[PDB]
Parts: sequence; structure tokens; C-alpha cells
Amino acid sequence: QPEPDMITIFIGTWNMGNAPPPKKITSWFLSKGQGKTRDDSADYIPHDIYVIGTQEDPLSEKEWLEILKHSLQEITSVTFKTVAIHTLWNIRIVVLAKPEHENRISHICTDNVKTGIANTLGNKGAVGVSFMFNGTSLGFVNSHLTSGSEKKLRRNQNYMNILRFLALGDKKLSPFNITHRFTHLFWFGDLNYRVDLPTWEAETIIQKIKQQQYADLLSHDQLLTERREQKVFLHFEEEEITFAPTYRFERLTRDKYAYTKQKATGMKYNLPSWCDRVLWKSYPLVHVVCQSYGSTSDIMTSDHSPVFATFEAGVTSQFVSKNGPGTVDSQGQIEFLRCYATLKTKSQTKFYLEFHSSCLESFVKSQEGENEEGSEGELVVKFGETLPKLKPIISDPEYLLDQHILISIKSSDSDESYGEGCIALRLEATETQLPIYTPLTHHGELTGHFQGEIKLQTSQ
Ligand SMILES: C1CN(CC2CCOCC2)CCN1
Repeated sequence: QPEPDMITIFIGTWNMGNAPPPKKITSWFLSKGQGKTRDDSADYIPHDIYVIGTQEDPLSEKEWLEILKHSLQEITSVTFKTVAIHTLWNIRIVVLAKPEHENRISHICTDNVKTGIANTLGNKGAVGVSFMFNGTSLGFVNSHLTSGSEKKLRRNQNYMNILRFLALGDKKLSPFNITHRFTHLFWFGDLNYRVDLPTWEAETIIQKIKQQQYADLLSHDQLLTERREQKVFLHFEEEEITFAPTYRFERLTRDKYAYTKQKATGMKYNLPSWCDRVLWKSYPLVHVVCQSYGSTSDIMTSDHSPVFATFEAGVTSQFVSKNGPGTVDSQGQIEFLRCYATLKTKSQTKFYLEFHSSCLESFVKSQEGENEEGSEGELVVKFGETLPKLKPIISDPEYLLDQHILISIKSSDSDESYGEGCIALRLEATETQLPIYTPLTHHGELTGHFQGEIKLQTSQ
């Protein structure tokens, strides 16, 4: 029975509007409706992993698990195993997997973050799940961010609080937040970003939707505009949107958008918006391909339509050699040449690096770099040829070239990370000096750059 080198992952996000679902929701799991939809010929082919995010979910965990499992069984005739379920208030995440994956899945983590203070603490936040699938780390975040057209800044703050404080993945990766802990990170939910056009344009917007002319609407979508100005979701991807806005519908039809201000909306307009989204971030040069991104047309119990996205994702096997794990392989080494960090910080402390990777027995601390002034004000931290030689646990190129090195630059004074990034070992050549580069972030905001050269020795 060979270990897979690809799996398919289903991501679902649905704000259920505090209403039970209808008796049939199979269209969701089948990626059928509007947008980038799945070929009919694939309908019986199960995804390897189904991750279901709900918001405003009125069901017990038991009630929803029964509906989900019975839905997948009707579609595929496969009885899926429950990997994890985690609920914060009415925000829920369910991970189901094919039974053949039960012994490939380990290190299952769940967490939640509550966003806001006092007034704004009580129903918004995120839940998440992580685990290993053989040699590949997977993370999944379902967030319900602050509502309202005039609160995009609050949403961006919610995002930063969730990525700082959601405790998923390998706790030994202490300088790194969830945006660096996983081979593949999927972040979805009712992100609540709106189409930011004048209220008076509501009927014009509806007209455009009926014509399936989304271009002039997406150019005003707050998530796309905020992403373009690097205010939120820096270094995350989203598939092109080719489905109608998923909010706000009259219930029991999809023929009408309910946008007008009502006591029930706190006298706020809800212009048709793409509230319900799926984004991802994968380590550099790892295969990840979106194969569907769309909304259902036939599930109408909520004022939101369900959104689906499916992905092909590269995975690696749990590698054993004669040597590692449990020793080094002297035939392998990672050298860094002519490296320097460029930092936006106005501080003057000394900095050192930490190298973290599951190809090392444990993380490696460098010597302090040498601080110089950049020609445009910047701090440049030079490491020269001083950086340690990294000693991987396995030298086999079929293992090593699939690995990644996480880099933190830390203050000698405080031991706090000023920047985090990631370098792929999927090089064009071994035993050859090649350029490397990573942006550096902290709390998911750009704080600098790391660049230099790498020289990788494998057993071949
Ligand atoms: C793909 C997407 N890119 C920028 C997007 C920002 C928001 O709107 C769409 C473009 C980041 C890197 N490459």
C-alpha cells in the first residue's frame, strides 16, 4: 500500500444564520453551484480530508456530525472518521478523513481565539485544527470576524489577534505564529469584508449580480483592497471569485438580496458582499492547486450561501533511514553564504538567527550578525560566512529537497523575534551556491528581508 504524494482537501465555510440546515446539503461537498465547480465525473471520488467551518451554527456537535457523516456517506458510500471537532460559541470546525488515513494522521491540536474587549468580546473569533499527515503539517482556521461595512480595520485587527494567539502546530516552533508553522495553512470563514460602494447603489449592485458582471464589484471588495495595500492576509492566496456575493439573501430563496437597514441589522445596510471566503498559504515550492471555489445555489436556510473550495496538496512520507531519525547523516549539510537581514526596525540591538526545521534534531542559534546602515535608512544585519553548518537527520535527496528551514532573527537584548520567514530546500542544484530569499514578518506584518546564498549537500 504506497504512501500518497498528493491528497485532495475540501474546505467548506457556511454562516448558517442560526437556522437548522435543509435535509440535503450534498451540493456543498460536491462543489456544485456557481463559480469554479467540480466536474460531474468526480462526484463519487472522495476527498482525502473534509474541513467544515460553520458560523452562527445552532446545532450541537452531535447533530452536525451526524448530518455531515450521513451526507458524505450518501455521496461516496464511505464512512468518514472524525479527526477533530472544536466549537467556540456558534463558531465550529469539523475535520473528517477517509478511514485509510486514520494511522497517517497524528499530533491533532485544536484551539480558539476570542476577539475584542468587553462590548466586542462575546461572539466573534476563530477556531482551528492542526495535525500531521505523514511528513506534512496541515493547519485550518475558521474565523467569524467583526461585521459591518465600516469595520474593515476591526476585521484586520481580528486577523492579527487570531494569528498571534491561536496555539496550533509544534509548540517547539516558539518564535513562529500559525502563518509559519504548517506546510499548508487554510484560513476560511465569514471574514465579513464587504463591497464598499454607496448605499444608494444597492439596486445597481443587484443588477450587476443578475448579469454575472462581478468585475466592478470585486474592485470594491474590502478583502481584495486591504490585501492589495498589505493591511491583512499578507502572503496568503485566494482563487479568483466567479460566484455571486454569498450575503445577504432572503431565506428560502436565492432570488432576493436583503440589503435595506432594519432594526434587526442595527439600522445598517448589508449591500451584497463576499463575506464567506477561503484563503491559503503553503511553504515555498510545495504543490498546492485550487480545483474549485464557489457557492451553492440550492441551500437556502441561511441569509448566507455555503462556500466550497477544493485543493490538491503535496504531501511527503514519514522518512526512516539507517541513520536519522535519532542521529545525524554526516553525508548531508546545509551551508549559508553572504547572508544578510534587512530590518525596518528603528532599534539598535545586536541580532542572532534561529534555524528551525523537522530535518534537524533541534533548532540552531547563530552568532550575532554585524549591524550596518542601509543607504535608505535601513538596518542591515550581516552574517557573512559566519552562519553554522546545519546537520540534517537524513541526507537522502528524496527527503532533504522536500524540506524547509524556518528563520527567526532575534534581539540579543530581549530574545524576542523581530522577523520570521521560510526557505525551501527544493533547489535547482546541490553542492552549488544558489540565491535564497524570504520576506520576514512579525505578527504577520512585514518587518524586513533575509537573502543570501545556500549550498546543499545530499547523499547524491
Ligand atoms: C498573488 C496575489 N497577490 C496580490 C493580491 C492582492 C489582493 O488582490 C489580488 C492580488 C499577492 C501575490 N500573488
